[PDB]
Amino acid sequence: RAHRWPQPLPGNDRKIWFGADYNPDQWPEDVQDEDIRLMKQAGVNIVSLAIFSWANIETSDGNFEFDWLDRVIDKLYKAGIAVDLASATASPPMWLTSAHPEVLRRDEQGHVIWPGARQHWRPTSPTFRTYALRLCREMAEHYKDNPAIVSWHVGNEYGCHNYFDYSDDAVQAFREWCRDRYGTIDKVNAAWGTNFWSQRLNSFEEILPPRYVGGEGNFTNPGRLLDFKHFCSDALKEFFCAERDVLSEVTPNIPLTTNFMVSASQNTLDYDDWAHEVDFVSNDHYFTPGSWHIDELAYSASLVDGISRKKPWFLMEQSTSAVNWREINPRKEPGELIRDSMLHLAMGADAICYFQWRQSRSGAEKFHSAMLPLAGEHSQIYRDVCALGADLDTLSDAGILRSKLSKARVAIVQDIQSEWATEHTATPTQHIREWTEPLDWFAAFANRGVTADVTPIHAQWDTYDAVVIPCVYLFSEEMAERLRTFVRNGGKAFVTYYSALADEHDRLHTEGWPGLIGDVVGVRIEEHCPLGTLFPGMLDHLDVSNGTVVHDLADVIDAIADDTTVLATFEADPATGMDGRAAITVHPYHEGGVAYIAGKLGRDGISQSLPEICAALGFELDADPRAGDVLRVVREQEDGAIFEFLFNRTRNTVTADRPAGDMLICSLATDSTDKVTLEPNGVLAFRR
Amino acid sequence: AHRWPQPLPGNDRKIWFGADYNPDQWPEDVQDEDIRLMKQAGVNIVSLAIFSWANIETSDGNFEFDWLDRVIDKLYKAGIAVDLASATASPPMWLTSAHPEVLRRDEQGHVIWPGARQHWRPTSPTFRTYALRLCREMAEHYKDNPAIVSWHVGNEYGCHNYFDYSDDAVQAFREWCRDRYGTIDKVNAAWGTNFWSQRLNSFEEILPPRYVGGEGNFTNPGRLLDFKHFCSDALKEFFCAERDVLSEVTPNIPLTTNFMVSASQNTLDYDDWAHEVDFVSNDHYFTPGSWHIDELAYSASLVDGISRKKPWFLMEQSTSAVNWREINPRKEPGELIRDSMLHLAMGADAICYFQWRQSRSGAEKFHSAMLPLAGEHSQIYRDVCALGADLDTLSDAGILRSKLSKARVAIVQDIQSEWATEHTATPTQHIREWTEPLDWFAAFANRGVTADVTPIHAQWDTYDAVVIPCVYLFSEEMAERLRTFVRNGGKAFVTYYSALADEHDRLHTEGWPGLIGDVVGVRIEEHCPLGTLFPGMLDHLDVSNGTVVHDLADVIDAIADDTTVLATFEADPATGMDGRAAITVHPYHEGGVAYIAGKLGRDGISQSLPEICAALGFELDADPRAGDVLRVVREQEDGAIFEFLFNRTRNTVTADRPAGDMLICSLATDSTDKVTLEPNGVLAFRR
Ligand SMILES: OC[C@H]1O[C@@H](O)[C@H](O)[C@@H](O)[C@H]1O
Ligand SMILES: OC[C@H]1O[C@@H](O)[C@H](O)[C@@H](O)[C@H]1O
Ligand SMILES: [Zn+2]
Repeated sequence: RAHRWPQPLPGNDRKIWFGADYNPDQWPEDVQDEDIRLMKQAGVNIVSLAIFSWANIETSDGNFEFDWLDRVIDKLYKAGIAVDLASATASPPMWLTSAHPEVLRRDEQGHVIWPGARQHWRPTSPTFRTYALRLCREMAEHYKDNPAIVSWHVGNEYGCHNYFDYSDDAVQAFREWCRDRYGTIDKVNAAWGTNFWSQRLNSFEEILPPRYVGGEGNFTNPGRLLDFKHFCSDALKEFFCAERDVLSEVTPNIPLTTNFMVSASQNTLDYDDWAHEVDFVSNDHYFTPGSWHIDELAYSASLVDGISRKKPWFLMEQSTSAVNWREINPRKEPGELIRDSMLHLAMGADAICYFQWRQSRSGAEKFHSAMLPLAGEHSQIYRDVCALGADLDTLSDAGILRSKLSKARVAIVQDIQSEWATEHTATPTQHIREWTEPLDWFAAFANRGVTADVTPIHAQWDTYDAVVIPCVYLFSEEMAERLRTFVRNGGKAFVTYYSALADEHDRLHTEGWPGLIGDVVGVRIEEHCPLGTLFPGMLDHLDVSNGTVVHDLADVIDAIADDTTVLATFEADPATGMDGRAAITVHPYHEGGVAYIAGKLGRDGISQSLPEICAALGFELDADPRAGDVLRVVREQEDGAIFEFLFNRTRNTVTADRPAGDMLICSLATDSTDKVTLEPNGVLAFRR
Repeated sequence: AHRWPQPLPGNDRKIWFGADYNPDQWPEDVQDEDIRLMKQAGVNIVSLAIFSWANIETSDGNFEFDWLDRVIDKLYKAGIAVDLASATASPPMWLTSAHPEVLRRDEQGHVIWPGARQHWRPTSPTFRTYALRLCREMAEHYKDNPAIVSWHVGNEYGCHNYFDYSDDAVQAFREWCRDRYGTIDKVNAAWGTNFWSQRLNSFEEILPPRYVGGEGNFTNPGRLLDFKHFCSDALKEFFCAERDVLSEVTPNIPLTTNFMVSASQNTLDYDDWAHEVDFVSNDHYFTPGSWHIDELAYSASLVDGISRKKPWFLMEQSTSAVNWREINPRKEPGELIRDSMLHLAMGADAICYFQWRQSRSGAEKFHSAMLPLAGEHSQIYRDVCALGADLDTLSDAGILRSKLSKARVAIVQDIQSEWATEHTATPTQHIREWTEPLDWFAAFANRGVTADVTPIHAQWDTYDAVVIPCVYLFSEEMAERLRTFVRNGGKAFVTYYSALADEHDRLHTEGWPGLIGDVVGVRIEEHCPLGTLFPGMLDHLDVSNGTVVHDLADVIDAIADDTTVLATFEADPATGMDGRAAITVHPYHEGGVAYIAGKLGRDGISQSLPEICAALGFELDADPRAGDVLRVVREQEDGAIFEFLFNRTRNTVTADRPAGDMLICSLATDSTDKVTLEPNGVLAFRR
């Protein structure tokens, strides 16, 4: 679609948007003036409202009431505050689920999903779609050409709860999805391997979604499962498009977005694909507690930018402190509030918003942090939040808008479909999923002072000096060609275990692994060597000769090309048949460029190997560990203005080479004329 | 309205001592040996027919009493009283087969089938009909039979069937809400149903909290709280109906039902049920390991608490192993007698076991009894006979109707707060209310102080000191009670996770503790949960006095000017916790408030207690030995004092001898100077 960013309200300029989900309909209206006074003081200029306000709008069937929403929207507009307005179709009222219990989702075992939480609806319910499009229309009509509304928030995190439906509506939809994608039943049969275990289909009507097949010790069809995960994503996407189609039909000036859930571990929605149906990309992200906090946020924001194809994106949600939804919910430390928002910013967001504005007293999210805590305006959270708005106006005025995150030296390929494939319960080990490997390489590259671009698989990683292929389990013929070309012409590639095992339908490649691509990699593998502690005396690690250690899984490399060089070998009990086998290799292919990594090494084993491997490939690398102490993230204007952010990645005070330019921002950090000083959780930004 | 069961025609008053008794599982030719062996053991009551429904109403509407008459006659002739059940605990196969609509449904709509017990819907009109009929039939048939000294109505209501989601549950829960709230808006307002489009147009839209999709999903916290309240109230209404039918036909016979008070029990509101029984009776089974002693003393204290210090009846406990855990350990030598003495010392006037004769078959076949499968030549039967003897001695020494003395400190227990801390969207699933009171009780025991565990509506505000441990719900009134208690000179220990929400689970605003910050002197803007969920997570916080907080800590932002800080957190500065306040004490008029800003554990509390108490002005022996023996004291109106001493340790201990006559000793040695207890020993004196 074409890129349409939300624009300012009639009269004032373009700013970094800074706001929050806002839910006045959970408080007495008399609170709305205080809300707005405190927003202004904070630097807040947009809020998103009505996201789950369905049952306070269509108060009963066919009956729409807009007064309370009309009143508060008026107060916000008069205050200079924009409205990112929802469809309010995210979750239905009790009256509707009562009259039509047929809209309720069904899990793999046919359990009914009742109301009492949210999103208890079947994505492909014809009835739910009807009520829903009606509300979308009603809303669009009523706020047509109301000028406070600068954009639409259609629904809410589609599929967060209702990805997997197994109801009769879903059965019907998965059938037709399969007909539309495969054409003939023979082709479905051939993609799924249905001659195995007498699963062969006589017709499209015989096809079932992968409902319960009896638990542990039972193994559902993997190809059918892969496709079903694909269908689920597309079913929700289709629903979204029908809703957006209705909203811009009535108010075509207003750009539409929906809020994604990009994080290192998200493993449902195919968001690179969804991104093709939004005027701008916006994301919800919540910090991962502990050591992974920083690298995993950077990773996710980088990825978002990747899906955005380096266009500006909108951080719709993140948290000021604790979430509510983990089994343990830690608070943020001093500085992390500001520093996290800065990271999202540095990775290309032109907007920064939280869930939520005012902490709820009751309901299931009552313990989720907000900008204004229950403790009230005399709280450290609110003080930090005010500081943030202030820094975001500063950045706006220095002119950062619409600058793009710069092109890294190395692309790290992330691939959701591979993630799905690696999820089957009959793989060589359940201890290996695709999602962790890209994250480790990103963390490892941060350790050596190189900030990578996380890039989805259909993006242009083949225009980078180097790419990481980390457990890209599905390799199609085309994917194989793309990598072969990238390497022929001087590309340098890092390829790992669990890469290129199967075609795109989860049919394993023959003649040895990596499949399709073995000529380029220079390595041949006849089987895996999974490792663990399931049973007493099991082989549970493999030492590597460079002083690292592999866990969970290793490849058994049988032969290498004559021009393949071994950098590292496994060191083990000879009887294991792994002693002296190749663990890390590098192999020339024309002008490039391939290192193969035959096991899971983790952030730190990757990171400790990285120097010897980069040297072998001709990738310049700082070999000093200090090099990773600060993470440097850069945005570039076409006019040549450069915004460089520095972040302490460690738990001790650090000193960095000061960039040239003007200091725009500082949190837990000290500028000097020579060198720059950051405390833990501290951030700096300069314009050059 | 306290009615204790009385002796049979002719007998004197004795500590009751018996067991569940189930002759309907054996050939009648075994009964004379049962009774014989009972007499040798000192047994003077049995409870029978508790699950004998299918052997009484053998088929629909057919009631048969001959076997029960025969055995009750042998028992009567032998001098053994009968605590007779309604036998309505669990229905026959013919009933559930004819009427499968009585069957419970779990949150996912699963039928709960027969094959175990208590598979019934609490609010099944059909089942209620059958049960109340049987109740009547029993009552009719044993009207004015002098063998029957009491009624055992049903059995452990809600042990299995607390949570029903059937249509009967759906309907009753509506009506329960209609009645508790009046108008649908008061509901909407209690539950915060404007969040996530939950707002209700009517009562007919209210549903019980059935499955909303497992992990990653979060049901309405107020609706869940109230549903837990409802589940307890539904079973209670049912019990009252059963007892009403019984006491109407035989009004002279006192009625009870058996509770399951233990540290971690978390369903029935028992303090609330205690209002519908003629005497309070409890089932308790030991917690294996270290916690064996303190967790029994705590549970028994709490039952007395619920009884408002009136005598209570230990209906069930075990001689050795239970059957129902994943590992079922046996009791060690001495624990059988010592355990019964702990319950006695905490105010019980009856001591009975599950069960009399170990079963050869059925699901409880490996559950221990008084007469083991090994037979009469067993260590368990030998100890039982000794216990029987000890209890006759104590009856003769005049212990009956003595009350447990008023301790210096009350420890507040609150089932409704436990229900609240159970919701899956709290700061951490690692914190529940129940553990904390238990830690403080154990902690005082470590310092030679025996506390009274008290439910929230009991009179803790008449003690020198009260403990408020994870009392997450504070109503306005609760807040006023505490304020008054401290103003008028009471001293209070308050912890983290206290006073977060009103009674509807709605968070207090303006900072925590809510409502009560004027009295506590501390202001908290958010929590700092700790754990190991993810690598590098903050998983503990040292405290400056040498203890350690785990699981959860409060972030104390400000303290009142007259607040004194006793200990601070010590952390990595980047955490924003280093040097923060961890234990504080604060004057409020004539009391009296110490704040403990995290989970310390038994040992952390115990190690801090001296300093806290000194600052509060509560005398405390600073020596660790002080907790080597637990002293529990019962007092007669006439001035008689019964003092029991118990070894809490695993090595021999020596204590000051009480004055008076020595009544009982197990694994212990009276001397004229000082007393000697072995591991697991108990001693008793009258003074
Ligand atoms: O952390 C909680 C938040 O998670 C967001 O992704 C969701 O869209 C918000 O409504 C809120 O639920
Ligand atoms: O410990 C085993 C016992 O548990 C009791 O609570 C129950 O009422 C008895 O019948 C038996 O099941
Ligand atoms: Zn089920």
